[PDB]
Amino acid sequence: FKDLNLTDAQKQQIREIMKGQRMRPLEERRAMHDIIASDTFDKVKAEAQIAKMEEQRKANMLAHMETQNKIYNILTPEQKKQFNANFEKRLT
Ligand SMILES: [Cl-]
Ligand SMILES: [Cl-]
Ligand SMILES: [Zn+2]
Ligand SMILES: [Zn+2]
Ligand SMILES: [Zn+2]
Ligand SMILES: [Zn+2]
Repeated sequence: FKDLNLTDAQKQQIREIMKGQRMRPLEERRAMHDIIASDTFDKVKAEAQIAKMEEQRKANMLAHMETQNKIYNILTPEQKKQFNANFEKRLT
């Protein structure tokens, strides 16, 4: 919870970080839908969908971690302590 006292130069540095981180769900939700609404459950078809979802997850996590890392490294040492304490309290 950005209680980090962000500097105005930090506020805009972050805004520029998000537009870049330092980039096939609909394709994914669609395939999920077709698995759920089928008369039967086909395990091998589901496993192929789960594998396809790992691709997208990989891209999304990489982008999310690199972004959060870029933000961490614009912080002052006191602000990094608060970032780190906040991290302990969030789940995502
Ligand atoms: Cl859908
Ligand atoms: Cl942690
Ligand atoms: Zn649908
Ligand atoms: Zn039927
Ligand atoms: Zn931790
Ligand atoms: Zn996160």
